[PDB]
Amino acid sequence: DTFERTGPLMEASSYPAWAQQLINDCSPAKARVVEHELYQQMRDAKLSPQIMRQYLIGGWPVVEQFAVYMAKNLTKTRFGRHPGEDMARRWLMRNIRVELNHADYWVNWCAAHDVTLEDLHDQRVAPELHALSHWCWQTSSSDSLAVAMAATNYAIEGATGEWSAVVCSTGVYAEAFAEETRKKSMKWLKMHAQYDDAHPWEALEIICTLVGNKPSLQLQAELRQAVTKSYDYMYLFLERCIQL
Amino acid sequence: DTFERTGPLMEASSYPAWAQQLINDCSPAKARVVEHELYQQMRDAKLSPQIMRQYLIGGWPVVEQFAVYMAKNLTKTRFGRHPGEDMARRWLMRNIRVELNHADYWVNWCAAHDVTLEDLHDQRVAPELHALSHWCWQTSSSDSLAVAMAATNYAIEGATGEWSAVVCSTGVYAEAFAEETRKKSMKWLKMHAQDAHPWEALEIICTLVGNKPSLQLQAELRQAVTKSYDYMYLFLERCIQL
Amino acid sequence: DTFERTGPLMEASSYPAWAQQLINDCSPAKARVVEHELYQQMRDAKLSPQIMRQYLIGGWPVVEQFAVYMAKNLTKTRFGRHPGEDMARRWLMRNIRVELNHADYWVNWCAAHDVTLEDLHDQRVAPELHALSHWCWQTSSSDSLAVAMAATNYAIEGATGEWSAVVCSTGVYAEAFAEETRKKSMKWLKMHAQYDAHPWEALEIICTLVGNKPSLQLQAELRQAVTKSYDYMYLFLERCIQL
Amino acid sequence: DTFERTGPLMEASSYPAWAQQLINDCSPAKARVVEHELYQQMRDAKLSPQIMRQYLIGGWPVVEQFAVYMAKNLTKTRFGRHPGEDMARRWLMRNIRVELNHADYWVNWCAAHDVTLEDLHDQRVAPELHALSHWCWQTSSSDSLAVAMAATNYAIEGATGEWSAVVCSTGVYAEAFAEETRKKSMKWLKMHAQYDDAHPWEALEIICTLVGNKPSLQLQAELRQAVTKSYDYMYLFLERCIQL
Repeated sequence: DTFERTGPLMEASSYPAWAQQLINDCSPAKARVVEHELYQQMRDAKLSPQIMRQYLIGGWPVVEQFAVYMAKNLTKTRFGRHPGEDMARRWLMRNIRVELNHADYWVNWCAAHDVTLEDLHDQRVAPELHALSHWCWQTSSSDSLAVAMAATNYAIEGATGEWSAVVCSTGVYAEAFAEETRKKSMKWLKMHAQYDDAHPWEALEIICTLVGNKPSLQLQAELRQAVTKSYDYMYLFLERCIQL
Repeated sequence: DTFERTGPLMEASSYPAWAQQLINDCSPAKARVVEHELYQQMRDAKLSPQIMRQYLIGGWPVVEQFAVYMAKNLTKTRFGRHPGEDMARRWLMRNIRVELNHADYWVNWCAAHDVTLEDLHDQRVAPELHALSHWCWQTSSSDSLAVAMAATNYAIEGATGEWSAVVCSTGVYAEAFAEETRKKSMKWLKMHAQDAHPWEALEIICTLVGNKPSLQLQAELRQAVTKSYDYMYLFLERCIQL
Repeated sequence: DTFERTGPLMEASSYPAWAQQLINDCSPAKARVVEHELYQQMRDAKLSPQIMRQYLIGGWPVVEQFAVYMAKNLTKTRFGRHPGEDMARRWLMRNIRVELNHADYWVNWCAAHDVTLEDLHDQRVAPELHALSHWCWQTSSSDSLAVAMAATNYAIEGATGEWSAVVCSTGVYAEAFAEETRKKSMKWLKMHAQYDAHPWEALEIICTLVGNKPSLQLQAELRQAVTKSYDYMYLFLERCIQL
Repeated sequence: DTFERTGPLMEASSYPAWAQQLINDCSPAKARVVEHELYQQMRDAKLSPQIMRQYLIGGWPVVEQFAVYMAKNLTKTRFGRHPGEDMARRWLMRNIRVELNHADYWVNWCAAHDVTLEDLHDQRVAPELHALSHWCWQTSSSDSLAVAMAATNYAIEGATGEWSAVVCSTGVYAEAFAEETRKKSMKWLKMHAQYDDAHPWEALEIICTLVGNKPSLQLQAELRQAVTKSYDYMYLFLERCIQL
């Protein structure tokens, strides 16, 4: 049967029971990322420039290609075919524009840590760190619109908002930068920490409208595995950086 | 060598000599479309509802997928690789958002002529009319960024702006609609007549190819632009045959 | 419900009723192509070198990219997902190899009519003639495996076999070529006229994928895809003969 | 300038200096995979069924989609455009047919270790093991013909031939299976180990013909990074199975 949200957008209770189950099943994998030691050290301006460097260089591929993932998912949509598809169409068209200067913001954050655009092109980091980007590519290329959006717009942007909030929570990290260049350097983190917390809930609403209230157990497992894969690749990336 | 625009954006004289030559070479093919009898009849509210119906239904595939072409072209870009690529990246990201309600505007124009969304899905028109959309798909899928933009954002949107202006030029066509629904029905045409969009695309194409592109690339660019105009002309000829 | 062919491969009666209905519904569009004046003139070695030239140059894009259309279709398959998908997997992997020298054969046929490989690259022909290739591209890129194969492997290869047979039916066209270079020049036509199971295998794969009771909406897509391929062929022929 | 092979196909000395340099630079990464402890244990029929299970399930995605990677590469070719492109066109068309029963052979090997086709679909393994398949997808999708063949036909197949030979080298592993079903179970390994050791050399020749004798340092680095990434993801997969 068809899903239509009745309750408030940012309450798990407003979504179908299978979706609530998915949120609970994937919560430990999300926690591993959000509560990670790396972000706690970064927050407190105690994170080694060696780790910071690997983080900033390795993190670039997903940052650079985010709108390309979204553009690939948009090519899956058709007008007036399904209500979920029409929501996805509109939302992806709106949010591709939002990502406009995000790559430039990352380059600016990098510059504050003496990471050049040339460093971002060269990608002289452990291949392990590129796994998330390859996964984002494949899902947005070949998986269903719902599975693909669960993996990228829901899982990545959801976790990103939570850990960037952790990193900005004390103000210690920001105080470590010069007053004059602070705004420019902290821009990428401020956008993701001070951006509508509704964002992943909008994504989840679209996913549920696409799959409906009674999806197959096979589709449920595919959705659970896609979300978990994104969180797990994010955790493995963090673990690899902290190993240095 | 590298291209950098000096002169005003909407003057042919501001672009490399090969581009000016391309504009002159493709101008008769553009004229066949813009000066077409169909738009002159539509302008004067003298176009048969039979032709109008085929036009509205057949025209839907390019309208519906226009943002999908731009999305496909965006996937060809990478950050900080080339100045032309960085312009294309930004421009495509901005203009995908611009096409948000364009499909809804087309559905609204259709509704004024009793063409339903179901009619648009069914596509019970001559397959000839779908050729432009198939060309758009292929070029934006497999051709270089410059070539694909030359055929879509430059050729299609360029010609579209010119013929929609012709259609709106007298006010006769708008007066034919009911006062109550007039604004809603005329919206798609009004959005396209009211244009720097084709010129911005030329600038990107020129920054991508440079001042001295290969003769093979020049021919590919000329053929792509001509193919878009020619498919538009053949679409118009097919509609007027009914 | 699931489809399993019991009857002979090359009889319409061996397929589901909806498929038989599709064959009858698309037969007039196929006939326009196969029974076309161009092939009748070519068969009798009476076709103007001017038309022959446009034909050979314009026909190149679909010939050159036919295995690419298959390769794109193969990317839509997964192992052990569906019986129809497993048949498509195997069949496309086998038939991509079959198309190996087909482009070289076309270049050789072209040479006999003073059409160079440079001519094929330049594509100095009416843009109308490229419509089939653009359609093949889109359907093999974005349509479902069944719809895409119906438009390429079924409709194109099916019609191609029938009109190449018409062209070779008298022996007049072959006799027009020099004895010494005849075999090399006639190779592309020989490979499509003398080789007729390919479209049936494609029809079998399509019916196995969609089953015995496909939706009316899916049936209509299948019908439209097959008709579009035949109609673009017909328009290509009409454009050629106008010259 | 244009490359044309003069010397024997299976000698590094027959290829341009940059290609010889690439072979030497990627040899340690290839060695980590081929000389891996997992294959040595498997060869001697001493590998834990727990590890063997993860191996067989996790290895399935690249095996299942190998022909799809090649098919994607074939779509990048055009006839009579470049000599290297014409060689690639022919070679991919021939070798897609070769992969016909390879997935069925893997399913048969899996059956001998009580791994069902359902297990292969479910993929209830560590997400780390899927990284090679995601990389294979992305490269075959968005990288150049040369870079994607270097990563798949050259790197993956080249290493596969070498480690499958290691696994079959003693006969101990084969003797561990029942006489009656041995041929059916060992088929995937036997096909890869017995295959003309010249297949990656065929691929290396095409890559060299595509890029020429004087490719840019940027293209050389791209080729080196692609080959290394494939070997590294292979190594990480092996390390993950052996951890269990």
